[PDB]
Amino acid sequence: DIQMTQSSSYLSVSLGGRVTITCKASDHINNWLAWYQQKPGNAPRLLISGATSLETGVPSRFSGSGSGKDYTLSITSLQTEDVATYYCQQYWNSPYTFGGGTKLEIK
Amino acid sequence: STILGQLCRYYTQWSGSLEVTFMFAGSFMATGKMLIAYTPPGGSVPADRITAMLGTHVIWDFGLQSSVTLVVPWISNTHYRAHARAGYFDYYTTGII
Amino acid sequence: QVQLQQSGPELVKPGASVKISCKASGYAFSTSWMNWVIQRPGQGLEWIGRIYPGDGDTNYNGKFKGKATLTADKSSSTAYMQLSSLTSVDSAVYFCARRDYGYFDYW
Amino acid sequence: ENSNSASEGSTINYTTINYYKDAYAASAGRQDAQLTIGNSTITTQEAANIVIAYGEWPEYCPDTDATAVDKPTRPDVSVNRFFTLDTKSWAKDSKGWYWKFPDVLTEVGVFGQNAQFHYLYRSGFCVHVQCNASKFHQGALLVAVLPEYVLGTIAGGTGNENSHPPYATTQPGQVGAVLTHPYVLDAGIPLSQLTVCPHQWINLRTNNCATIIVPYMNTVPFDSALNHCNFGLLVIPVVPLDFNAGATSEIPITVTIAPMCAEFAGLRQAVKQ
Amino acid sequence: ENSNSASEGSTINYTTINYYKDAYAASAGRQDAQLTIGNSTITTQEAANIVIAYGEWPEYCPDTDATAVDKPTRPDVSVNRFFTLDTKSWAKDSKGWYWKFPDVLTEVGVFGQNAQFHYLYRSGFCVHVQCNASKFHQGALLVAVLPEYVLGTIAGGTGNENSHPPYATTQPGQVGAVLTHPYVLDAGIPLSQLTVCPHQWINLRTNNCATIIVPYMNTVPFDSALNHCNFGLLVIPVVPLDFNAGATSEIPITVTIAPMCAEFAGLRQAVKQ
Repeated sequence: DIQMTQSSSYLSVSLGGRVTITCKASDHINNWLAWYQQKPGNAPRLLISGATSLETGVPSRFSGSGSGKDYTLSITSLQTEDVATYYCQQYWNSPYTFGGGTKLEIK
Repeated sequence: STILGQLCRYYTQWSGSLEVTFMFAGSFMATGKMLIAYTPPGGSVPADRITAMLGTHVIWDFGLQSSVTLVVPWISNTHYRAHARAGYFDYYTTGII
Repeated sequence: QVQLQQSGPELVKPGASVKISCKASGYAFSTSWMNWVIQRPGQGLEWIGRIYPGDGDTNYNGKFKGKATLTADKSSSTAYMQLSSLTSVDSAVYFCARRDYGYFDYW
Repeated sequence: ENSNSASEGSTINYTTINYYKDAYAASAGRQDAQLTIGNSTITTQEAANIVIAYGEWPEYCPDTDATAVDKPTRPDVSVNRFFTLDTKSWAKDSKGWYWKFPDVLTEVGVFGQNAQFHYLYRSGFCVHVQCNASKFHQGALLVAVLPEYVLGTIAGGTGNENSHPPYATTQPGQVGAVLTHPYVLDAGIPLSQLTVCPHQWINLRTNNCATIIVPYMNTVPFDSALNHCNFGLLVIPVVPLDFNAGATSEIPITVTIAPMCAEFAGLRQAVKQ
Repeated sequence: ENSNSASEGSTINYTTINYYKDAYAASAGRQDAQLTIGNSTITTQEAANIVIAYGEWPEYCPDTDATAVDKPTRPDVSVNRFFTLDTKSWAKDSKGWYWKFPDVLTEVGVFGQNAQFHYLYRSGFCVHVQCNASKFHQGALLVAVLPEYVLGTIAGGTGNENSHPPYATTQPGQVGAVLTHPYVLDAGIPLSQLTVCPHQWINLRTNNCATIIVPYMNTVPFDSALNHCNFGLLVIPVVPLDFNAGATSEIPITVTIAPMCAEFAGLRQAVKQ
């Protein structure tokens, strides 16, 4: 039972800017985290694996970074297809604790 | 990088069994086990562990031992081996560790 | 390619049981784990349990330990999730994913 | 008094009175470390001492009990060696796994191929289990050998239905199978009595390995390797491993096995199952 | 005078004067029936006496010449036995067939499977040919053993093109291959000189069978069974069989072979070719 807090729930940035979303856990996860993207009515989609490396088919605008217990997700720039609810996962220990989630909107 | 290969390049035909030693520089309280296998000539890089185990292998532990020595046996058709180079010269290849 | 095909929606009165099908395609069914994820509308998300089709073992969570039962069939390459004692709070969206490097690669 | 009786093949003597010519119609009467096998080797420095099952070493079939007229093959190097299997990831609710010998190695190596071309099979086995943990991990594993392990069925839970386990559960193959109700071992028998048979305890605070030498046990000297399973292997997490948050949650269980003193007979065509 | 020379490993002695410290720089000097093998047996009552190739019997590799440190397997019963091949229908214009040992048995039996799992190979062979005919049939067959039989190519007939025979002709497999120009044997060498090597004549008026025992001949004690072909087998209808109308026109040619004293080494993965 490792509680991982994702704050805040709602934040808004306009297009062409930069957005930062923080996902923090209770203990050291050894840099094992997976960022997700879920559009309404659809299934989640993987973006970042291991807080650093990318996937195949994902654009290079998504760049994850972090150290210790604080991990961030930087998206530049922002487009109309990148607006969705983002998640973070801890696969270091069982059970796997999913993040609270952050819903993005335009300001 | 080893002095064995450097002095071996002065010579053409070599023979005898070799040895490879691993050293564990990790922490004292970190444990685990490794499988170090040697594939006779003719095999490629094994895809899984069930393929590599078919040859000569050794099991070793981290905690109470700091080193492991894999003795490479002498398996050859000829008493001597010329240096194996690319293409036509792959006939002299010793194996894969 | 790898495709995961679930069943359609279900409607049943409280007190009965329901079985949900998930069928993998284009990949070895018994080689990798098969997970399950519940999403409670709309803000809740958490992990349920996994199953390894080769052996058939099941790894559950603390809350879903007694409620859900996971089975698998190697012949049809299909995973099953059986729910018992259905209540009003047990109605949510269920996911079927696989584990590779410890994350969920395909949903 | 001809010797037809059942007790006349043992080394113990009994006194009995018999009024007929057959001795079976008579009465009862007074009663009176580093292991290198073949091309493979292992060194276990954390392991407890080797437990010999029933205090007997595997050996070749003597000519006294051998009923076969064929001269058997003894491929010492290509048959008897350490065979490493897949690793089983441990979890807190893990119920344990079981393998059926000698059905695991039928698809692997020279041992598996010659087993398909030969009708008669006799060999001894070497059981070895590997589970690694650190000083912050507390757990216990029970590795036991039960000869003639028969799988039962819950019969739907009611008991009025007649059903038998399929070939997938009775013959798990190399990957193995998982227990359903470890308390009865799906034999309907208690788990607390499993230690009557040869067993070894794996305690993560002391011994992370186990070694058990099981010889050939059957009512017949040679037997078909494909149909008949000699004994099963049970790795049961009696004490669930406990670890706090931040520790490594992936604990593998590695099981490597080797045959000892294998003899094959009845060279025939290719037979899978 | 150190002994570095090439002639100092034989049993013959030579006298030579040398003005240096190396003996290879010196001068020349004065110069000075029923066969039961394994699980299979054969009885040949019409056959001529067995012809031993080069007057030596197949035997195990001695430790003097053995350069391998591994301990080899000797599956006596599952390896060495009579292997019967497909029959070749004879015709008047038939040019003859040839097989490449030990490439024929690579797909057959335990011998073929262990050959794929072992890098080093040494064994002796037993060649047997069967051609049946009646008293009204007149013909002659030449069964010879030529070590290191290399296939040539006509080079398109002009001679200015460089071409090599493919793997299908150089490695015919179990079925074998047919000769193109039997006069040169596709080696560019005369057929009349083929009897210099071990040979046996099959004359349908006397002997309908042939037996030739060929030991292991190579510059190396062990060698790869897949790539290197030791010797070929030639069944050449020198004298065309003649028969009048009404006689049976189907004359089969049966070739059965067996290994002798096989030793395998270098247990490895599965390697087809």
